[PDB]
Amino acid sequence: SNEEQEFIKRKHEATLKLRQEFLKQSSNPYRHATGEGGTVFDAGLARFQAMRVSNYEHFKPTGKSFRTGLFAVVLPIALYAWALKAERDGREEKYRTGQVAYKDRQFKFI
Amino acid sequence: ANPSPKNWQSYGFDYKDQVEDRKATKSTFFVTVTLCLVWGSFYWAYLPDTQFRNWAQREGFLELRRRELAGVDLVSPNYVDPASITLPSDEDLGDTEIII
Amino acid sequence: AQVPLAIVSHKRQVCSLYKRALRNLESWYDRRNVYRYRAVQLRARFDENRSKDLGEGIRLLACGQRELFETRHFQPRNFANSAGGCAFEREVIPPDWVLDYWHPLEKAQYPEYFAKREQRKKEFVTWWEKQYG
Amino acid sequence: HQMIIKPSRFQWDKFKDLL
Amino acid sequence: MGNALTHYMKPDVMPGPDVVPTFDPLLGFKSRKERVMIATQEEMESAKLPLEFRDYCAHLAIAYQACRSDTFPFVYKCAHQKHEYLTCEYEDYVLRMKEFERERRLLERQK
Amino acid sequence: PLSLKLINERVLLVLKLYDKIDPSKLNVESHFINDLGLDSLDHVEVIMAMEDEFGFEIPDSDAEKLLKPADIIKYVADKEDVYE
Amino acid sequence: FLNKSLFMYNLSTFLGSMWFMPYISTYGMIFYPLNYGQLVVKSFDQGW
Amino acid sequence: MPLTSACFNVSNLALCGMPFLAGFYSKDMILEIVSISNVNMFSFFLYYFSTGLTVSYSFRLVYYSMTGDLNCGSLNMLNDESWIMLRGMMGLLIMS
Amino acid sequence: MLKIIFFLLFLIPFCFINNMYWMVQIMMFFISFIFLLMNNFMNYWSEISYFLGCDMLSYGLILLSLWICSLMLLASEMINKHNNYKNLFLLNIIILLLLLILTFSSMSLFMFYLFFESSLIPTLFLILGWGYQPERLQAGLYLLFYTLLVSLPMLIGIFYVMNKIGSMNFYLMNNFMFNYDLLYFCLLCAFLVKMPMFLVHLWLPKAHVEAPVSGSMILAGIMLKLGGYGMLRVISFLQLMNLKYSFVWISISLVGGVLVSLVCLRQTDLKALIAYSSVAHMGIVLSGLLTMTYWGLCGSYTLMIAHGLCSSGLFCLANVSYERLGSRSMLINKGLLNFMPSMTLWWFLLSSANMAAPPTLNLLGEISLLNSIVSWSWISMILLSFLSFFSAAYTLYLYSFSQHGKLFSGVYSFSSGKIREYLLMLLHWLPLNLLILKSESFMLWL
Amino acid sequence: GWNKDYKPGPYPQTEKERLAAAKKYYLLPEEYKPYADDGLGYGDYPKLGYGLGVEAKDSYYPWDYPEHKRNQHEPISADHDLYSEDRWSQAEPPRYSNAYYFACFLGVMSGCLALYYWLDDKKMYRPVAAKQYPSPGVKHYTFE
Amino acid sequence: VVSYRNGPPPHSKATKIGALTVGGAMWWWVIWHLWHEPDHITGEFDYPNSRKWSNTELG
Amino acid sequence: PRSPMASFAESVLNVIDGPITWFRESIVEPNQQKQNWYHQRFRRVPTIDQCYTDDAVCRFEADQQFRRDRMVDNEIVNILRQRFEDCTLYEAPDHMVKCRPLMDQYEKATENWFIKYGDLGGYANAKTAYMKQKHRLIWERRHGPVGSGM
Amino acid sequence: PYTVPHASTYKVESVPQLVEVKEALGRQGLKDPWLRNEVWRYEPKAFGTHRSRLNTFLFRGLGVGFCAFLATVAVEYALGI
Amino acid sequence: YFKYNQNDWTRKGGWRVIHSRKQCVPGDEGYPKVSDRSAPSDYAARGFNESPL
Ligand SMILES: CCCCCCCCCCCCCCCCCC(=O)OC[C@H](COP(=O)(O)OCCN)OC(=O)CCCCCCCCCCCCCCCCC
Repeated sequence: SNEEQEFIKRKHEATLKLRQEFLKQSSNPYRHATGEGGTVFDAGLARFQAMRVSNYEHFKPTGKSFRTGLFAVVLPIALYAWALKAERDGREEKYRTGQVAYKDRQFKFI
Repeated sequence: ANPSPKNWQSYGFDYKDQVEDRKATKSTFFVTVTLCLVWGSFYWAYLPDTQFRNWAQREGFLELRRRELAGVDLVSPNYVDPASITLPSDEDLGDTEIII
Repeated sequence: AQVPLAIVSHKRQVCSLYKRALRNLESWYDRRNVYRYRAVQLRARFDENRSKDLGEGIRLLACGQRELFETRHFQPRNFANSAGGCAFEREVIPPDWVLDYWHPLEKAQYPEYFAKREQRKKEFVTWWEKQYG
Repeated sequence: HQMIIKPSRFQWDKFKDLL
Repeated sequence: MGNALTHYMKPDVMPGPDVVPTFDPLLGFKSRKERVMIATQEEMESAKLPLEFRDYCAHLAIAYQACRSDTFPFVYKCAHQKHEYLTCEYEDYVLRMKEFERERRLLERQK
Repeated sequence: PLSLKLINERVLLVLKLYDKIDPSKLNVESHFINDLGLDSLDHVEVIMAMEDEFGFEIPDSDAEKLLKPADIIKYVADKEDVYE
Repeated sequence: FLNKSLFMYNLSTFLGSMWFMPYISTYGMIFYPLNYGQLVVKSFDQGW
Repeated sequence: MPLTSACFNVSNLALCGMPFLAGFYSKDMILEIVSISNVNMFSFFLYYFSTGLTVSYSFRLVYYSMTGDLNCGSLNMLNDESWIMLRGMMGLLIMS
Repeated sequence: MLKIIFFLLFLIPFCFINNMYWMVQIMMFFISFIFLLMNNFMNYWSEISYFLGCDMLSYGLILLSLWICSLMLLASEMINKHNNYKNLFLLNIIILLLLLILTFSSMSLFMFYLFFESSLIPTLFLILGWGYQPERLQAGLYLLFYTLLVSLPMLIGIFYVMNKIGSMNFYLMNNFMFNYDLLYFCLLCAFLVKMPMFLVHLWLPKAHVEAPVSGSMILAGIMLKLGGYGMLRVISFLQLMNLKYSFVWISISLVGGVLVSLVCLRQTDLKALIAYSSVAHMGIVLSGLLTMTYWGLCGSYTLMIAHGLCSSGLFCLANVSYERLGSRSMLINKGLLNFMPSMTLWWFLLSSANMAAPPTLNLLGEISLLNSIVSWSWISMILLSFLSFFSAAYTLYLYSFSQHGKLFSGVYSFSSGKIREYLLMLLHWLPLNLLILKSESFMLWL
Repeated sequence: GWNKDYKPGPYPQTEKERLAAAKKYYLLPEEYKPYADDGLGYGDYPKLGYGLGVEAKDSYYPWDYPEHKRNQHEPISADHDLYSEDRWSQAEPPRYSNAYYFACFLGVMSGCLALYYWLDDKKMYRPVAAKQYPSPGVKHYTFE
Repeated sequence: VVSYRNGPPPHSKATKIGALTVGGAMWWWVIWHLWHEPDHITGEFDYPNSRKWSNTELG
Repeated sequence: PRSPMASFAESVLNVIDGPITWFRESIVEPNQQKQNWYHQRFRRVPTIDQCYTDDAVCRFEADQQFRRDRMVDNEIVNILRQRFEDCTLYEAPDHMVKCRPLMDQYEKATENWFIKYGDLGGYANAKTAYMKQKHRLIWERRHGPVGSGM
Repeated sequence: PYTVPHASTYKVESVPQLVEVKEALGRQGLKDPWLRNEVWRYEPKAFGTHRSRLNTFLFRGLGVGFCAFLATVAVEYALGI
Repeated sequence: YFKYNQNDWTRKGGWRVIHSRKQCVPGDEGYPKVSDRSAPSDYAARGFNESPL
């Protein structure tokens, strides 16, 4: 397609302008000679930083988000708490009833 | 080849004059290394029995010397004597949760 | 400073397929004479096939790409010093401005080199003012 | 003998000697 | 395959692995002699012999330990004596290689 | 340790070991298509010959940007960092 | 000669790539923890 | 590489079990103890067939490197004058 | 005791004298040496002076407070190079250290509460005053409103305990035992927020990032341990009810440790990743606290002591790359082995201390904590292995990506490493290996 | 020059907002493609290449940053950690599917466990009896 | 050293002497243990046939 | 002296043993003053049952002797375990027969330790073990020994 | 690349292993231009052959080992026997 | 340190050395030999049998 080559050529011209800006700013002798450390000002790094920090402003309580928050966090917490409570109750009724001997009980801390 | 004495590289403590760097560097290395790490560790090496762990080992050796001579118990299972403790009767307790 | 352009011609595509096919053939056949015999066989396979049209060439180029993906070696042979090799970029050279952060007593060990560096700094700042200033 | 581009190690050695 | 495979095919003909003598030891009417130990228990446990090596001839192993400690670390100087201890084990193995085999014969005569 | 004369000798030796290139017509400034009769796949064979000779990998854009043996000398001397 | 590694290519890939075991450790079963760490961030750490 | 090839020779035949070397003294004392003890059919298959695999890859490791046609580049840096390296190789060679 | 308190009270006028920044940390290390000398403590309260006394838990926590504040004055030389308000900074640090000493050497629950909630105002002042971010207002408000919202009903619980018992002392309140749900929730949930949970953490990664280096030291070094000290003082009289309701918090803390350990693999900030790293280890501390064993309590005290040093030492390491590379982003921080090779020793020595390490006190705290949690239930062996594997899956990522690889292109020239920074990260790691020697000190507070 | 200045904004409902967001992220309008309108999905941030990781990108291209393989002012992908060069990336696309690899491995494992544990009680043995150990109660005999 | 389309530079006497010395050491060890202990490769002890023993002694 | 290795080890042991014995008997043993240090003996304060509920003086003293008795009984179990470890090292092949009375004594020690201090928790007062003993003796009275209870 | 040679040195007909490939390609009706680039790779003087390399590698010190074994046997019979 | 100031029964923090029984072969003095220690108090004494208390 002839529309693809014009798009690639325009992207290459924009990339060439940004590359010339990077070669101008990266080897700056005055900015190196100030002595204060830092980086060349990249817009995409700041966009990535604010993308990673700020995410509540694009959040809405939809069904997909509720399904993700249920199956990712609350359901393993609920299943793990149910398993721990069931195992501890099953061991505790055997401990309180008296079905286990004194010298035959695990974890005596001895 | 012969560097100037006025072109001095600072340490981390002060960036205005060379006199405050050396005094603060030597004094900060004095109050941390040869006081808090060497003299303090020498003090903590020869610290006395604050916890009674050495006394516990000596008393355990003497008790195991004297308990097996009597031969009643190497470790006593009961906190008090079973004849001294006055247990409540079954009619006295009623429906109380006995825990074991 | 010619930055490469992302558009790839059909002749460039079939040249890249020919290069990758002979690299896979070199990976499969380790002996040089057997690799040379199979390379001449593959060159004859390409040379009997270069007289077709453009759409048939595009479709058979896609078929050749699928075939080369099918016959790709699990451990392809690559040059060690180039990118993607076994020992690419084993050492990382820091930029020279850390040499400007040495101690002056440490700078006294190479005084001719540091004097030449200080001479070259003025040439670099005039070159940067000429280029981007 | 090519000169390797190394960072300054004077402060670490002075820290080791002071310690 | 082999000795395991026949144990899958004819289990009543071929005896199992490391089988004890099931029948009477005096059934063959040899009136065979009794193995008598030379070294007793206290000098067996004095020499720190392991429990897997306290065989019917541990005195040869004790003498091998003595000759190994006599010329240590160059313990090859009485190396043939090691073979002497080894052939005692071989003799024991020969007894074991009979103790299985006649048992199969004793399991064949009843079959 | 290399030199420009040595690398030039490498390039003319590899290009004169090619039987589809006449050594009488071969030159450092000779163009690979207009001056010499080579196919589009023949230049790829020359590029992988230089890859196997000089021991690196030449990309496809740098494969199509080389049209003279002197260009190959300038490309090799830039990669392996020799100018004297 | 017949290339016995080019023939039976599926068997020689399994025996050649060390029983497919670097793929199982690396690029396999690592997307499932790494993406699931992002779902905690996007849904529960910042959203819910 | 005469001396490096000799070291590589001694160590491969030690690995394969060239009689009365270290690898033979360990491997025969492992493998014949198996034949007098209770071993599975599959476990006895995995011992000896993998020993044949071991000699098969170790002699293939010879053939591509030594006693074969060179396939490297036109410029090679083959030399055998790194004598501190080969002194360490002599110490480990006589110990092996 | 009163010697340390009056020492800091008479060290208060050092701030108002000009060019007196470096003498205060000298006298702070001197009083840390004096506090190393006064070590005649056993499990009961000793050096009883009015309402102030000290036992072994209080001794270790005051010594950690003094060491963290003494290194906190050593780390903040950026306050001294600029003309930022050194007198106010020194006064806030001395006042905050005095409040921490007063809330750890408190004989009673109420003075512990009073200086405990007095301590959050200098932390507020450091966060909103000396930070370098526009979101310092989001940092301090989250911290203050989280802790205040869950700590106000704890005061109602504290006076309900006073009205039922009569006394405020820890020993006389150890005798009694309560069977109420809401008293348990009041006296627990404030500490359950003050140490990081999974659900209630939010103030932590949004208050560590936007603070200064000194806010990071005081938050991850001693103010995640106020809640641990509070639970170690409160759990003794709420055993029956916490045995009813502890499976919820232990399960939430263990799954949250696994999940936050999965969060740190998707973190692009050095200072945020250590902020979430404080959540995972204190999750193990919280899971071992509620089992009420001897080993759980001792290993919890050992891991809080060994975590307040290592997390603060990691937060000093992220500061000395933020001062030079100009940002806390993990993409920028790449290949610092070729920039600062001598720092890479302290990066790996303090990142290994965050996981299980051979000579550190963190392993002796982690071993004695996993003992109690595996003893608590066998189902926890599935998720303790996942948590302790993911801990070094993420903790090696921060050292690996910051200290290895190709260099970040387009970085301007910065200064080299300094002897003060090497001394600062020396004193964050040599206490971690010199305290396994005489470890019966820093473990057996019972 | 802070996080409040450069940040993702609201979702581009209209086309002019999409053009302004494309020009904001130094991306041509055709390349720009926002996320979905779901709860998890980001607003106004571009959706970059999720096909294969950084190792798939060309290492022979002259990059402004050779590390991360990106130019200056190029928008970083949102899952840049997951699609980094370190984790879960391949230089070439894989030969097979994801399930074939695991299927062959657990097939070989299931066959080997089955064939071993079927033959666990068919171990071979030499023509040898039990090892006789001396006991004070039980005596043994020789063959001579 | 570097070599082009040819062999290496010729080896020193020490490398050749060392190669023949370590080859002689290995083969001297092999043939010496072959001569002094030939029984280790084969069965060190004899393996008599279990079907060779008479049934008239025990049976 | 019966082996070259034994003679070499004897020579190395003599060269090692010589100068340190010279340094002890020549330098360390002179100039050392004679002093007496004593093992601390504690009187038995009355326990948690022989005092009232309103008194906190008795609770501190009985708690302190309960902690001291806990540390002593822990050292009893530790020394009884170290006896079994020394039996295992000293009787290296024959550890099966000789170490059995020591292992039975150690197992009885572990059982009695779990009778007294078992399941008390991290906060084990002197009154908590006494109430555990009260409930244990009541359960032994009405339900028999624990392990076959109803 | 010191003292590089000319293309007139390398000849296809000198080596058997490349003229076999040339004869097979002539039987198939094809020609190859890169045979002269690999003439140096098979040299009987600089690199030897397959049979000489195996005798060099497997039996490097067999004669010296056999001579030392005869010396050990001769000194063993004078003392041990 | 390890032969004149090793760990005894009055101190916990020292290096507590435990030795195994040496193997006795003939040619040594006293080849008919049993274990010298048989009492439970002789095992792991750490110098308790020479205590002045
Ligand atoms: C338990 C179930 C496990 C299932 C796992 C999956 C299946 C495993 C199958 C095992 C058996 C494999 C048999 C061969 C199949 C593959 C053949 C193949 O691809 O061969 C290629 C290659 C030779 O090809 P060639 O062109 O000559 O070499 C150049 C490029 N390779 O070949 C080679 O390079 C080497 C091939 C070796 C094949 C034979 C193996 C060694 C046999 C002899 C030594 C062992 C003898 C043991 C005797 C006693 C046994 C008790």
